[PDB]
Amino acid sequence: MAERGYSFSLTTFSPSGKLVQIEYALAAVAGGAPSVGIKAANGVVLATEKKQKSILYDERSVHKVEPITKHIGLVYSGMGPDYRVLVHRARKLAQQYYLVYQEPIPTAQLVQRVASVMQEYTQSGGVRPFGVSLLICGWNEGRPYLFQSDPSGAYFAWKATAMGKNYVNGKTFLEKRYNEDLELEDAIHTAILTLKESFEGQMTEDNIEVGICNEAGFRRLTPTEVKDYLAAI
Amino acid sequence: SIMSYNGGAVMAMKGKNCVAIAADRRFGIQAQMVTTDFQKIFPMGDRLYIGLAGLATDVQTVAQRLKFRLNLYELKEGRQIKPYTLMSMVANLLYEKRFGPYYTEPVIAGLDPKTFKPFICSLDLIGCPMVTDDFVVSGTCTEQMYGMCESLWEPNMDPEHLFETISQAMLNAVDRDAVSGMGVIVHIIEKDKITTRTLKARMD
Amino acid sequence: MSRGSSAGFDRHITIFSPEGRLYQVEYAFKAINQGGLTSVAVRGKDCAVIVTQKKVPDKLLDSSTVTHLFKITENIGCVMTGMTADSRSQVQRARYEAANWKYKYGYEIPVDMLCKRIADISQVYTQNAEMRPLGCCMILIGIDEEQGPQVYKCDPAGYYCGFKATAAGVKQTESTSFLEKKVKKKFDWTFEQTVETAITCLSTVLSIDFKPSEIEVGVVTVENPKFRILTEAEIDAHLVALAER
Amino acid sequence: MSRRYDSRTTIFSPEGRLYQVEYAMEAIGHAGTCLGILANDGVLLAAERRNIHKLLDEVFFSEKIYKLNEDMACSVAGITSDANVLTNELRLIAQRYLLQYQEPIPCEQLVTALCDIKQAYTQFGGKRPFGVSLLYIGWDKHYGFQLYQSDPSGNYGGWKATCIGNNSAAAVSMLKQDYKEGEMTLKSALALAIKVLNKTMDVSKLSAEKVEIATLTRENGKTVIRVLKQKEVEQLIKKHEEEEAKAEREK
Amino acid sequence: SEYDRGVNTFSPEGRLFQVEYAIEAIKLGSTAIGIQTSEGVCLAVEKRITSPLMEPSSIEKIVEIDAHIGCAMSGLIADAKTLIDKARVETQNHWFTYNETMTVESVTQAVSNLALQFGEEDADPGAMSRPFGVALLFGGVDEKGPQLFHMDPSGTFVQCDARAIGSASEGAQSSLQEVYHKSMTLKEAIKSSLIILKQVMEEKLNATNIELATVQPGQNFHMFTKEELEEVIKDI
Amino acid sequence: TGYDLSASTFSPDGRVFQVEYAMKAVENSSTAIGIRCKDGVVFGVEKLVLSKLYEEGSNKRLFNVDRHVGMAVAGLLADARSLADIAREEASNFRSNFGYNIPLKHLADRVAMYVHAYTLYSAVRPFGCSFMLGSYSVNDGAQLYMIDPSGVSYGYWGCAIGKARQAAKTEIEKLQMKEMTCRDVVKEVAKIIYIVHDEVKDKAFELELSWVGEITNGRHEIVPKDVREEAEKYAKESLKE
Amino acid sequence: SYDRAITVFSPDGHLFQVEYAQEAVKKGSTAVGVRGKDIVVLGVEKKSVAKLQDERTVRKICALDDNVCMAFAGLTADARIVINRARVECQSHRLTVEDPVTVEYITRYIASLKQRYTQSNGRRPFGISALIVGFDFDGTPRLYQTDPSGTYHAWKANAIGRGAKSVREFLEKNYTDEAIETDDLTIKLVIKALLEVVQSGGKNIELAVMRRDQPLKILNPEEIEKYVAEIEKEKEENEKKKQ
Amino acid sequence: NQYDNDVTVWSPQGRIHQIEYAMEAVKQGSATVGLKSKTHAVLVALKRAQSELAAHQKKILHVDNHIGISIAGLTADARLLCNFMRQECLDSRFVFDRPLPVSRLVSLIGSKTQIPTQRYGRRPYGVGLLIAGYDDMGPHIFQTCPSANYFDCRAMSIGARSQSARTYLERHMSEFMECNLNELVKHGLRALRETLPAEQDLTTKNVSIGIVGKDLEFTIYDDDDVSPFLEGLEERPQ
Repeated sequence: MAERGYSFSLTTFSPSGKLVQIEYALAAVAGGAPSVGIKAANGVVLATEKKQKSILYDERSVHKVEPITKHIGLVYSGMGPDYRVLVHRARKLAQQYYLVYQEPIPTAQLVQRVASVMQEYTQSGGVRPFGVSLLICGWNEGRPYLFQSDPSGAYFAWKATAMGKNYVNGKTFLEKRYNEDLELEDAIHTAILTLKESFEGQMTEDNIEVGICNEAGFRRLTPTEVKDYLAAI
Repeated sequence: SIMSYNGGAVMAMKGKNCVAIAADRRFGIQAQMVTTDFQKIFPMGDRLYIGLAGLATDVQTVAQRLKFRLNLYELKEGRQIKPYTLMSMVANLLYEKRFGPYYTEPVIAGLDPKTFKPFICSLDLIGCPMVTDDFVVSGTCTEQMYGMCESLWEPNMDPEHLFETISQAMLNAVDRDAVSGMGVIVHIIEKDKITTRTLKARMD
Repeated sequence: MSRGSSAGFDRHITIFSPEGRLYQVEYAFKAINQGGLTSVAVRGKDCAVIVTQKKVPDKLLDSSTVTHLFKITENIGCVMTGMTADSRSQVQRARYEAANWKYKYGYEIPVDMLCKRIADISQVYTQNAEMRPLGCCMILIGIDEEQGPQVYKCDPAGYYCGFKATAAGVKQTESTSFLEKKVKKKFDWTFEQTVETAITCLSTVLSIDFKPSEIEVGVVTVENPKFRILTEAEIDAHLVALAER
Repeated sequence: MSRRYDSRTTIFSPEGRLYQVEYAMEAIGHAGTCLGILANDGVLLAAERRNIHKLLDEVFFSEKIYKLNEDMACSVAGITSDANVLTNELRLIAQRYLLQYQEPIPCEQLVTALCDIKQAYTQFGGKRPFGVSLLYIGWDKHYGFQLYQSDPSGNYGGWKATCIGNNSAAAVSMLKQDYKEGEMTLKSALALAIKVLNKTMDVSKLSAEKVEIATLTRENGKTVIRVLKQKEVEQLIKKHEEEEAKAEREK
Repeated sequence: SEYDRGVNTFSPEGRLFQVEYAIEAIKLGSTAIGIQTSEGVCLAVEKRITSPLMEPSSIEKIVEIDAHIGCAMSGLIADAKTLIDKARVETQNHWFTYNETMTVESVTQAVSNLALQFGEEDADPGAMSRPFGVALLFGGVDEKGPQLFHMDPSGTFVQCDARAIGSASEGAQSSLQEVYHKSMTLKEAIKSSLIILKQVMEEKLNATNIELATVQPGQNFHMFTKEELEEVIKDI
Repeated sequence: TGYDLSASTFSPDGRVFQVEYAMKAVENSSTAIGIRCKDGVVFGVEKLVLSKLYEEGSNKRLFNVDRHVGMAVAGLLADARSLADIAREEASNFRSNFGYNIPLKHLADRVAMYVHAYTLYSAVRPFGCSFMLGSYSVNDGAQLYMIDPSGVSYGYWGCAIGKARQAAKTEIEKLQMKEMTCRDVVKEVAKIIYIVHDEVKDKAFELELSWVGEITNGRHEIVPKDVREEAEKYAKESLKE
Repeated sequence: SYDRAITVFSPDGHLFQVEYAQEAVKKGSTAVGVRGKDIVVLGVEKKSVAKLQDERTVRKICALDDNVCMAFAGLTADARIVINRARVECQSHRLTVEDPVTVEYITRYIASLKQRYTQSNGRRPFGISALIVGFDFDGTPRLYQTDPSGTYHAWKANAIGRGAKSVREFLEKNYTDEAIETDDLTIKLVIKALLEVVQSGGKNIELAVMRRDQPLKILNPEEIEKYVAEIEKEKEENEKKKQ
Repeated sequence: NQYDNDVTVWSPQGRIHQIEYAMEAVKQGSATVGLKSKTHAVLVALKRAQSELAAHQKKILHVDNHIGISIAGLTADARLLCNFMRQECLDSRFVFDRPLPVSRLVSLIGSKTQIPTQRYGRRPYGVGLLIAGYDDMGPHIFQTCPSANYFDCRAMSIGARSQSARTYLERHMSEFMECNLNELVKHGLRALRETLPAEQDLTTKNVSIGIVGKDLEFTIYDDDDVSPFLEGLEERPQ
């Protein structure tokens, strides 16, 4: 046994100037389950599909939409255990910020710290980059925020976006459906419709997970609320 | 004993929509005066000031390290720090030295950015914050300052009444302390302007 | 990129292939089947049962030491599938994590928390290149006071999940389809029905009638939350009851 | 083990070259165009906005321009998250100098410290280099207004007018032809920047939402760094279009 | 090509590849000759000046280790710098601790202990990554009389009556074998060293092409000045 | 295709070939056997004499790792010696920390986990040895464990490791060792060792014998010279028919 | 913690990384040092003039101390690292010893640093060569050259970088006591040597001069142009009068 | 091939090639013989001269008053190991005020030299040792190898052409135990001579003898002290 990891980078520059490992992590993301984020005028909705491979799976056991703080929520597309690592790190970073400043971390600050961690894994010794893309929602200063953080460590602010399978078509659908001044209920309907575009089979209140962020904070929708929204559609 | 090595006195006071912060100006070593224009009140924003009493070396060190951290904060976040956040940052800085403490007791006076609600607070040398609604004092003549402020302070003072109140409190308190004085500087922070004044004071 | 594309050292270390796959993790999943055994776990309304295949080819082997059933705490049991030494290292890690959780937080670790901890530890192997992932799969059973019986499975990829029923090993696909059929026609599962369902799943996918020395059974119940391994007498009673029907 | 999987990022090639640095420079050449122009009364950065999409939320301050301290700012080209790492390091270096001397750091010293970090990654540690080229604009009491450019190799140089990123060579030819040393004002420098960005961004027409312009000037002994508003860039582009139309009418 | 094997890999013949390659590197060095007589040790090195503009006095292929010990080097001189610094430190350490002069053999042993202290793993940061590319001739006078030792990058050190190192060490060694007898005088040793250097040197041998030094019982390490060099060379 | 070079790499079939190559190193060593009777454990090793220049007892493959625990090894002897040092350290630390003799099952688990720790990394090499641990006590009885290069530890009634382990296991199966005592097991062990030796392939060998049980007051020790000579005579007689 | 051996011996006895660092040196702009009686002159070619570049920021000649300066060829950033280390060493030497460094002392320090980088784990050699000139306390002019391998020598005149072979041939054919009798003649020798390889006839030349007891002096373009005109005038005079 | 560069790589045949190459390193060295009687342990080393004008390389080293060694293979590795053994002997004398038993020292050597055979980027020691010792158990001859295996021997020879010496020792091993010191040394000298070329003979220049005994602290005889042992040697039988 020897606990020393490799000290050389596994992500290096190709002769054409590209870091191919990050592009392959992006391919892993593009093979993931569809995720949608929509920033309404008074909140953000994050909707993902969780279609289990069997009825033997307990749907309630694992969650893909996760709280980071009382005001920040997370969802991902890509590889789930990498996502768990990043969720744990984001919660710890938010807590450290709260310990220093005694106010909840602004969404942009937490996005920056998480993206910094992802960049570290694009450059440090003996590791591969994370194989996930994160959608991060938050409410700060009476304002909703929606960010996407990629495996390279680059983050973007979005009004509405999609990740995972069929995300190009999802983006086209969003940009031909999204408008400003939208309310949170209509954004929830639009997010569920965007999931429905790429969904295969019947969508039920257990096939999808929905989280919302507004002034009251971030919370996961119970399957009963999701069933009500699906009935409305 | 250590906190009294250089002397010094700082006071902050709350007005209706304004704050006041005042400090003595003497720098001295034990009984000997060295200078009479030592800076104890540092701006940490457009409408936010911190006054430091205690060891002069720790006054300067803490002001500079706080400026370090505040500049980094305001570059990472494209906003000005709020007074409560500044108080928390100061408390964290002081508590990092829990067993090797800086010998300063900060006082913070400011207006909320985008809200302009007056905020005052004081911290002990290891960073225990105390927010009040009337006044905070720090330094070597806190008993005299407490007498003056408890007698003279009134709620909802306009900036001119606030200036007179904090001026009289500081002047009569430092007139009764051996190692403070040699002039008083007062800052009045309103939402639209900052007024800095030096008071006519005894020089003995 | 292309289906089954490879570039560089993606077949030797845990780095992404052009399609974004980790081939070493898939190879570890095959290492699980290298062991040649199969285990099934079933959740009842008041119990959870793990039944694993027990094979002792030679009489020189002390049978009492040939077990894939372990107790992690008094109330948490596990069945391991795959490489035996990897399995035992994971069992030791799980026992340590449970003891430390009790020491630090003052109450017994929930089953889902232990599964998540083990899964995090193995995700680390999926992301660091200098070590191989363990070639084993862990199934945990326990009783949570709030939610009843718990069956959780964690795999070499670092993925973990709760199950109504689950299987691991060589014939786990056939076992999963059988359990899907049994759970679709949902009826109230007593302790006896849960044990019989697990045993009949193993016997039907392995295509053999069982004997008390050929299988190993561990249970947790709401009445008795402590993890206990059935002796050959109890297993033979269950087997007789299953054979007559 | 290590030896067979090691990429050997920090070794010389048989021709005396550092391959990883050259490939990082290729990455730089891919990225969005950044331009820097120094005038007599200030200095400016003009960067092509590569995050253009109708669903993108409006940027907080600027996509590619980062304030570094009270007197300096920078623009980046290349890998974005590497640029985030580097800009945080720059802010830390400037504040460390301020803490030590109680004066703002001179621009060249800040550039030199960051370039030393870059060189260290080029020489030892087995890590890949940072894929970022930077433009720096600043003012100090020693040399006034200054423009600097730094590479992934850790080389840096001062310039009157320079460009990095996409089509930077054609932009440099434009600058060589059109820049007039010792006579540039911020108005003429802004006009030159608009014309250069018009040529460099040949595929996409100049619109105020495709470019970001920041100017650094001095007012009352303070340094003012301002990103121009969308309407100001619109007016500059309109003025450039009028200039082009009248120059065509003359010809 | 060169990173396939680690620096501490044995060949199928039982040799460390890197040590063999360093031995090969020494064949590219200039020729040095040491001769041990009963009256002292003489060392002579070809400077091998490449350009007229170079100052030959800046080439130091013979150095004083201690007042009683000198060292001639061949191969890669920059590598020899650290070994020589270690030798000087060890002699001064021995003087500090025991108030006496270190013997030539113990100094050579101390320097040879460094030859194989290279590796990639299980090392402190900055530790030697490869063997030294130098061969050393230590010439000294201790209580056992005048002694000459040869050290090579394998870490083997041997006592020698006369030895040549460098590019022409084979022909020079054959010449040494015929020329050298036990009762040789130091003047004859110096003359024979210069004769063999003249034979093997590609350039003509004058007072600036060579370094020559002697250690004698009762006289410290003495580097021959160019006037003394011309005194010796005038009749060759 | 380059999948067999590190213990930190899985082959596409799910195999770690470096551990299998270490096992092959074990399969080439000479045979050691252990037999667990009702009142003890007996170890017998066929120690090949490679040179007549060697002394008797050179390169012994039986170790005392604790007062009550003996060790029989096969494979790379230097690896086996380092593992015996590891086992001694584990036993001594257990006594220091918990205040009594380490149970054999616990010692086997600890050493097996130490062995398994060398099958995960490219920075180390799997051990090229397998071994048996034997112990006896009144409270725990007789116990015989076997550990292989992968780190798998199992309890046995009889065990063979080395070149001829299948033939040795066949010979062991013919024994009613559950009711036998150490006295007659020693003869049976010597007979099995003499049977599985190949005089043509290997010229000469010494017969190393040790035991632990109620006969030795729960102390692992070399079998005394009288019993060893009697067992050797009986084995030689059994060879002749 | 990266502990790879980067510089290793090849089967023919070569250190390929050192040879590649030397090839990196050979691609640098030409640098020439000439040591005179009362003056030391350094001159560096500028491979191209960008016409938009601030000259002060890209100078290849820098002062290590009051009495010591150096030019370099090869990689600019490696040169910056080496120069900063030498400057720290010069200050520390002024502290621990109450005198300034000799040129040979700081040359020895630079050479040993380069050698350390040829024989330590996890790092490649420096890709620069240095010309170090100065005056000792005795007032003796000194000129030294260091290379990536860690070897250093003293020279009357030397050239490093690209085209250094032709410049060294010219200096061997031209360096003489009469050719360095005055400071102007020494400077003209440096400029003539540079003109053997540079294009555009003296606009691509940076020249620095160190005199005894005086700080480093950099010639502005006016002085360089005046010297170039003097050199061309002398060429014309020799051609016409002799032919 | 792909299996013969690293000491951590098992070959598909169950061998480690780097260890065997270090064994070859030992086999390249000059021969040395060690043997013991009831009361004495003798090492006789054939020294080799690089050139005609060089001294013959030292082969016999002092470890402690009761322990000496002779080396084959890489000399610098042998110096490392000799320093380690000397430090162990001094530690034993410091802590227990008793000479370290020889077999315990050999076990320490085996433990120390096994470690680099399992760790990546390490190499085996390329030295074989003959260890002559005397302690409470009498005289001892031990042989240590690059594989970290060690052997307790009646007699042994290692180095180049050592098989002839081993054959001679096989022949006279029965005689060795009752030999007196001179006869034992002469047996060792004949065994060493069996490894020589036809032209070469044993001389006071190329023979080194180390002796340890019951009342005799370990002593080395090099040039002129060897002559009494060389006197009386019959000419080579041929």
